[PDB]
Amino acid sequence: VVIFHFSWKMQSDVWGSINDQGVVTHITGGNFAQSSITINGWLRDFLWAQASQVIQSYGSSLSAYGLFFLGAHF
Amino acid sequence: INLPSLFVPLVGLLFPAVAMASLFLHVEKRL
Amino acid sequence: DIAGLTPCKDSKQFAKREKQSIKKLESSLKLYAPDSAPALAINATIEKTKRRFDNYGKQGLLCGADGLPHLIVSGDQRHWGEFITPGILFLYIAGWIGWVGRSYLIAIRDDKKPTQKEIIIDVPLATGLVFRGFSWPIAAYRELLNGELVAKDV
Amino acid sequence: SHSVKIYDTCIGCTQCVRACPTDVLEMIPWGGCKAKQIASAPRTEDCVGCKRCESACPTDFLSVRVYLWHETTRSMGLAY
Amino acid sequence: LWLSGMYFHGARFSNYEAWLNDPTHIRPSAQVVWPIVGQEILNGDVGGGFRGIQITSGFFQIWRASGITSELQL
Amino acid sequence: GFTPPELDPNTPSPIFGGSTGGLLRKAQVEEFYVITWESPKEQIFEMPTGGAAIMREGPNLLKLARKEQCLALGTRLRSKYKIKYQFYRVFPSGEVQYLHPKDGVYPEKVNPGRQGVGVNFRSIGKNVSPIEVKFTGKQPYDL
Amino acid sequence: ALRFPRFSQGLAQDPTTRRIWFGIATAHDFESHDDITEGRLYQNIFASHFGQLAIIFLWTSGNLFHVAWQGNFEAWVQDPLHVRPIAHAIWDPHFGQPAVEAFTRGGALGPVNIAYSGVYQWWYTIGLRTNEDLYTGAIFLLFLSFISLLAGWLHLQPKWKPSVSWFKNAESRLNHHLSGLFGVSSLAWAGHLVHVAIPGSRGEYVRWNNFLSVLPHPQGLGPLFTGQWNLYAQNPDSSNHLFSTSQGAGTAILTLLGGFHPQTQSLWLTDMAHHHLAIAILFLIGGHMYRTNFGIGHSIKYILEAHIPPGGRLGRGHKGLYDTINNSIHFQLGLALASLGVITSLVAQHMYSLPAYAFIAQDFTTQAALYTHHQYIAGFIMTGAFAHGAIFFIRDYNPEQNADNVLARMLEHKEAIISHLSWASLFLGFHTLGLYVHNDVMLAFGTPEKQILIEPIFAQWIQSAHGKTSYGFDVLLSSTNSPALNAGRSIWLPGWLNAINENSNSLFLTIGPGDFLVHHAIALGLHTTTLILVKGALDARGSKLMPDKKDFGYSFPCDGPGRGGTCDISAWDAFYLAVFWMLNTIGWVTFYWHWKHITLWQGNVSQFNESSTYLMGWLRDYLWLNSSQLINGYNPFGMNSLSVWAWMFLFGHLVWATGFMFLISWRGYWQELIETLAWAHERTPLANLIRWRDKPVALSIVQARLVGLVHFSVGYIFTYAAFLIASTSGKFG
Amino acid sequence: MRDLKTYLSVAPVASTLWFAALAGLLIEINRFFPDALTFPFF
Ligand code: CLA
Ligand code: CLA
Ligand code: CLA
Ligand code: CLA
Ligand code: CLA
Ligand SMILES: CC1=C(/C=C/C(C)=C/C=C/C(C)=C/C=C/C=C(C)/C=C/C=C(C)/C=C/C2=C(C)CCCC2(C)C)C(C)(C)CCC1
Ligand code: SF4
Ligand code: SF4
Ligand code: SF4
Ligand SMILES: [Ca+2]
Repeated sequence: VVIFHFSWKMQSDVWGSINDQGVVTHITGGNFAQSSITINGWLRDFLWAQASQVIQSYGSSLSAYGLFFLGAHF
Repeated sequence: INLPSLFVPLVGLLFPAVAMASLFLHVEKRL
Repeated sequence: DIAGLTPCKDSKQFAKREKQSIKKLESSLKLYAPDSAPALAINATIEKTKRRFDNYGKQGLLCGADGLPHLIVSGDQRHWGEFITPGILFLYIAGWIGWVGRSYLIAIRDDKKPTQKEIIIDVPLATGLVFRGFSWPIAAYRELLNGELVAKDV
Repeated sequence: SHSVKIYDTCIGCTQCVRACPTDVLEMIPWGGCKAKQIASAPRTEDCVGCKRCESACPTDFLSVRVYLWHETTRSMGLAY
Repeated sequence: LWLSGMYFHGARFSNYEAWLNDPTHIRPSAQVVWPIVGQEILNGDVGGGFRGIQITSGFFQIWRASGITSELQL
Repeated sequence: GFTPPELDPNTPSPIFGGSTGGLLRKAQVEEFYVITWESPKEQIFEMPTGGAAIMREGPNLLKLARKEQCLALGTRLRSKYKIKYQFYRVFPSGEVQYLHPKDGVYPEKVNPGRQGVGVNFRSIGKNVSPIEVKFTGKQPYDL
Repeated sequence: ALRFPRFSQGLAQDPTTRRIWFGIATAHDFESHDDITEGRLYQNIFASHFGQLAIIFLWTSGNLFHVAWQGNFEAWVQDPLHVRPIAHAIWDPHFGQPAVEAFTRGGALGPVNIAYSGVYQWWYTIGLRTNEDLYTGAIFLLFLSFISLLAGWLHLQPKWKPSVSWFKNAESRLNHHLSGLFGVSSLAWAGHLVHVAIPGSRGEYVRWNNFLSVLPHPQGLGPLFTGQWNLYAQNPDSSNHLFSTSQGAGTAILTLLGGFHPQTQSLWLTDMAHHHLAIAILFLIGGHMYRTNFGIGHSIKYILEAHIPPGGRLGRGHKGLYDTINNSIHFQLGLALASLGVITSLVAQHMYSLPAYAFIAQDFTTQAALYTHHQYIAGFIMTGAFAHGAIFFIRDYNPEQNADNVLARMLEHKEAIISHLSWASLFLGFHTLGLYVHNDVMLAFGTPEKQILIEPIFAQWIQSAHGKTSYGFDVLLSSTNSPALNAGRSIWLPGWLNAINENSNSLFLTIGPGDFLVHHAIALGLHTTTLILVKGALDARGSKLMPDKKDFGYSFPCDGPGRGGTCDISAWDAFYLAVFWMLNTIGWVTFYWHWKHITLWQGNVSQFNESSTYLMGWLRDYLWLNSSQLINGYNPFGMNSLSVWAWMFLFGHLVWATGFMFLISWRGYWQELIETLAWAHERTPLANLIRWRDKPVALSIVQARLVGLVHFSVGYIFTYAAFLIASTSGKFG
Repeated sequence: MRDLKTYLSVAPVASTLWFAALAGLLIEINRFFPDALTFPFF
């Protein structure tokens, strides 16, 4: 729970890309302040949303991470 | 007059109260 | 053909897959020096991929609607290379392994401290025994006929 | 109250008696072995069903058997 | 032994100097794989004329903060 | 035939500081146990419920809420130290009941005054099938 | 007695909360009750059977009444394809305004539930048209269940209770149940189909007030007795026929076409009438086998004892089996449960491929729900059959009366059976998992053509032998000069071959390598579950680790920590372990079915055909992909009608997870925690004034295994049902 | 030496050396005859 909290909060309110005006687009547009308050938000906005990267890893150089995902489930 | 308006509270609130009170009373003391 | 599949060499989806595969690797080769270590490695695997597709085409595999080489195991003689001759090879190797192990177990069963020779292998005895697996089929056949393969009394 | 039985294969080693937490078993005279002793269970109303006695029996199969049965507050080892 | 392995891999099978030239475009990676069964796909494009497995140990940052500029020092 | 020792109240009890592992309501309403030993000297011993207590030189009488706890303390007293102990069971009546050692000699030592209770004169493999005692209140082992 | 429970004295004297728990969980174990005889046992069984019948009838009439009262039936019969059927109304004071607006569907005046039981299509197929029909039906069923209760009471007094001699009369009971319970019932159903349903599917409304005024056929009952039965098929419904209209209708009442109804995509009603008539004739003729008061017929015992092979390969054959079956109730229950479970999953497999109800093939999520429901029920029934086999072997098995017959010889070579079951399951598991992992690695390295796809050529060959023409095998029924194809070419083969070679239905779907791999997963599941259950049954009477297990009962904690440790050594523990594998295998089965059909219903079968051969495909393209609407049932931007499933979906995840507690954490831990809780309560002011009456104890060992299994399975069922209904209901296709 | 020969034949070390040899053999075989879905010689 601690590392999930850290990862979501960082990808939602700190990390992201800055631009020319100083407009900061975060990895997730502050979706932690409104979606993390119910368990459906954790299952949908965190796991289901963030989980897509690893599922599509196959066929690229991050394929080993997909393989380890499935093997660890096993 | 709306029949659910009466039977859903009674069967969902009253009936379990009565039944559980009675069944506790029956199970939890010596004859 | 068999199960509605078509000879990969004459299929269109099988070719399309080959060209698509080869296409992406070529892209990886680009943006680097034309004759660099990474570029040379990418070239090598491109040639390897072309060889694999041509080898599949040559061996007469069956391709479905996805262009993937399906394997027939019904026993059709046009396809023994897919399952049955590798199966005979496997059965030979596995009988080798099992027979050598059984031979060893029987040979060490007569000492006072037989567990000593199980946690610590007698490698001289093992190397004397390994090569009987070569003839394991004949030995096992004659042991069954003799009636000494299966323990009576049990 | 659990039910403890002693069978005539008992060699009268007495290891089980020395194992029981609640003093259920005992050693009594007999004539069917070389120790002239056999295990008795005169106080099974105090047996907690721990079955330490069975793990201490060196016979095969066991000579001391504990059949768990109706529970008492003595049988359940409850201090409240 | 583990530390020496890390330093040697950073010396020999790394893109540490390329990363040192341009830190925020090159991805650090100090492990390559042998092309045996097609696993060389794991040798992804980490930039810098280098193909390997992007590492997350943060070792490049330590080596840069210590002043290590060549692979002779590693 | 070994008149059991009678419990002597006014016998002191070990020096303890108190614990939350002592007696409870069950000792008030159903029963509790009392163990006694005699202590060649004043020493420290681990309590079967909490920490450490000091047994007094002279009679020691300790009240426990479980017979198993008493036997544990008795074993520890008997083999770590070399001390002979006896324990009783007390009911809310004011009755006491000498419990152990029942006939003066420890049960690991055979005594010629004991009868056999729950002994079967056959090997455990000769119990009848449950089908043989179906619909009668008996158990195949109780036979 | 003098306390709950009274059927048990040992539990009534238990001063702990256990007495309550166990008091509930042994209420129907009549053989372990105090003062039990055989007469009491049999009479109690009879009475509770009557009670179960009453419950069933009350349940089905509740369904009918609610569909009639708060339902959608009259509107639904007008346009079965473009209106959703309503199950019942919702009244929930916890609902919010947007939820009220979101759940009001189907043209209702308030929040309602959409029915997925398929009762609308069933009742529409058999003849019900108006709400008055459903009201009469519900009233009749209330009447029937009241009479069931009355009979259950009447057969419990003296003055009417039967003797155990009566209950063991097997020949007459079989005679009646075959000829009467199965035969006359099926005959009567054929009568209803011919008199009410077939006319109802042609415009006419035959009811009680006029059915003596209507001929089912223009030449009623003439053909039947004159022998000219063909006249009852001389004019079938033309293939351009709207279901409950007379446009394109015929007059035939019995026929054998084999295809589907073109508009409804279901079986012809006249075909079902003919089928029930035929099997009624078969049951009636076959129910005159066994001997009763009339001096003719068979004696089951003699047939059993006469079937012993010379040469003695079967020992004493079936000598003594009649008495061990007739006297053992658990043997009878095991046989009944086995047959019932097999035919239950047969129902599940036949109802999706050969639909019987009109417009149910086009309601996709009704199909999915029905299939999954019946398959899970069949799995539970199979596990129960094996559990009662084990219970029989413990309680009712008599070794010396069964000397050397088939039962004893089963018991005496149990090692060979168990070892070979284990070999088969090891082989299947090793190789199925290995092929799946090989494929997964091949696709992770970006090389699709390096996969080990095996064409399911035997199943494809069988499909060819049924008439399918997509693999080009040219066998029976897809040959052209075969005797098989020529012999039925005029009766049912036209319709059959037309339906099977159509690829928009589910009759013999096209299969590929993914089907091969998943079928072998299914085979492994079956073999491992049967390994666990058979090992539990054949080892129930004792093993080498505990040779005297039989006198410990069916269910017990363990045999202490001695001899190495004997946790989960009961046969009950074997059942407990096998339920996990049953759940897992039925999960594989239903996952396979749902994905194949959900890709077929979208016209995207290549999506399955290609991504089903590696497990990342199953995870991503099936689980993660089809779960978006469900988890979006409610979000920070509002909720929709799927919210109730989105909630239940998480519910099933919670329940499942807490089932892990009772399965991982063990009794000792909890017992000591409870004892310190008891100290705390007794020691605190203003609350020690209140005293419990049973000393709180941690759950038993077996009780905890049971509770954990119940939680696990409930969570399982609920989350999968939520996902299935929400993913099919969301796309509605 | 004699005892070193003994220890080098204890079960874990014997099996790791055996499996390393087997791995080397299989690796080289598939390095010479790569991407083999069948037996194409006879
Ligand atoms: C097993 C059949 C069954 C089932 C599952 C339901 C289920 C439901 N009914 Mg219902 N009902 C039934 C039969 C059934 N009914 C019958 C036969 C009648 C008489 C024709 C009614 C008349 C009825 C009315 C008038 C209403 C409901 C309502 C409801 C819903 C609210 C829950 C409730 O208030 O309880 C049901 C309330 C009742 C008064 C039911 C009493 C009649 C049955 C026979 C009682 C049986 C009790 C029995 C002793 C226990 C059986 C054992 C077993 C079920 C555990 C609910 C979905 C309410 C609703 O519409 O929700 C929106 C509503 O107002 N029902
Ligand atoms: C994903 C979880 C999982 C897996 C993989 C298995 C797998 C297996 N179960 Mg099991 N089971 C599970 C969960 C699982 N179970 C759960 C939750 C329960 C409920 C408690 C059970 C209860 C249960 C029972 C009661 C039984 C089994 C049995 C079996 C075996 C069946 C035989 C077989 O299929 O051949 C093999 C299948 C495999 C999947 C093995 C694959 C593993 C490969 C070999 C790894 C290869 C190692 C590789 C070289 C690298 C290793 C890494 C390195 C660090 C060493 C099998 C090994 C039955 C049995 O024993 O069979 C005789 C048995 O009776 N299971
Ligand atoms: C016609 C079907 C049938 C019949 C008549 C019986 C009859 C019997 N079974 Mg049996 N059984 C069956 C099917 C059947 N079973 C099936 C299908 C299974 C597989 C699941 C089992 C597995 C089974 C086992 C393992 C055992 C029995 C036992 C028994 C005997 C005592 C049962 C009892 O009173 O316990 C009391 C009744 C209960 C404890 C039920 C209460 C708890 C249930 C399981 C929870 C219900 C789920 C939950 C409430 C619903 C979800 C909640 C909500 C959120 C939806 C009894 C003679 C027991 C026995 O004594 O053997 C001789 C025994 O141990 N059965
Ligand atoms: C012709 C005489 C006759 C008839 C009609 C019956 C009828 C019945 N007996 Mg009885 N019996 C008889 C003679 C008869 N018996 C005699 C002479 C004896 C003395 C030996 C007995 C002794 C006896 C005992 C001891 C018991 C019965 C029981 C039963 C009931 C069985 C349980 C049940 O209802 O399941 C229903 C069965 C069916 C509907 C037919 C089976 C259908 C199969 C399984 C599948 C159908 C598939 C099809 C697609 C279904 C469509 C589904 C769709 C519509 C939704 C049943 C109503 C049991 C009972 O009383 O329960 C209360 C029972 O305990 N009988
Ligand atoms: C999701 C599964 C799950 C859940 C819900 C729990 C829940 C709990 N665990 Mg547990 N645990 C689990 C898995 C789970 N565990 C597993 C898998 C293991 C194995 C490692 C353990 C091992 C474990 C240990 C060793 C211990 C616990 C303890 C506890 C309790 C902590 C005290 C507490 O939180 O109070 C609050 C209760 C909750 C937070 C549960 C949810 C409450 C719901 C949301 C309230 C709803 C009320 C509702 C209105 C009820 C009315 C409904 C009506 C129809 C009747 C708690 C009830 C500890 C304990 O006992 O505490 C003293 C303890 O020591 N757990
Ligand atoms: C434990 C136990 C028990 C139980 C058991 C069981 C549970 C069993 C089962 C089983 C099962 C579950 C079985 C199944 C089966 C089936 C079968 C065996 C089948 C079949 C069939 C056939 C032969 C077919 C044929 C055909 C036809 C007819 C036509 C078409 C073609 C075909 C080929 C398909 C008891 C109590 C008894 C006793 C004790 C022990
Ligand atoms: S179960 Fe425990 S208390 Fe009872 S006799 Fe055995 S060891 Fe002693
Ligand atoms: S341990 Fe077993 S054999 Fe020895 S005395 Fe006790 S019961 Fe008898
Ligand atoms: S189930 Fe519990 S008491 Fe029984 S052997 Fe296992 S750990 Fe011990
Ligand atoms: Ca079709």
